Amino acid sequence: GFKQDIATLRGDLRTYAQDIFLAFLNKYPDEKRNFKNYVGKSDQELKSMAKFGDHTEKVFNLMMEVADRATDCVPLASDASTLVQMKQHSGLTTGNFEKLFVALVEYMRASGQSFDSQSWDRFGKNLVSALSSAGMK
Ligand code: HEM
Ligand SMILES: Oc1ccc(Br)cc1Br
Repeated sequence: GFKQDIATLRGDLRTYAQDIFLAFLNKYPDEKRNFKNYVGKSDQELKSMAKFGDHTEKVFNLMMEVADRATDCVPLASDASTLVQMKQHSGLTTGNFEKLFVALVEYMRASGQSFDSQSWDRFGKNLVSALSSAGMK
């Protein structure tokens, strides 16, 4: 289930972070315009950039922290607020986050591992609602 998934993901955090972020950019290429440092670079090029490894690790680590603090896939309002107020998130809307979770859920279903993809879908939906309540457009 959801808690075990956090353990699986945290166990190989960088690899899963890179794979999910790439699944997201592959599914939604226009989203890459938010990441100027990664434009025009192949997957192997990105995986060779310490900047890409560091960014994806730290993003995914915070996502696992938020997931771990949730109760039955309902995140803390304060975690949503952190995400809304981050300067690096200026201009984004709930749609960007919904697309991330669409790609995340799709990745999990295609992986062949036993992720609880329905719980991650619900966690994403609850997090998006929390992001809107905390003021995200
Ligand atoms: C649960 C979802 C998310 C979490 C937990 C999260 C967390 C973070 C964290 C911790 C950072 C700082 C990482 C660093 O040091 O570079 C960051 C930066 C950033 N995030 Fe998010 N993020 C999420 C979703 C998104 C989405 C959906 C987008 C846009 C599609 C986005 C766009 C960005 C950008 C543009 C930066 C700055 C990149 C940079 O400075 O190099 N994030 N995010
Ligand atoms: O910028 C990102 C890095 C890692 C992940 Br997983 C998702 C996003 Br959006």
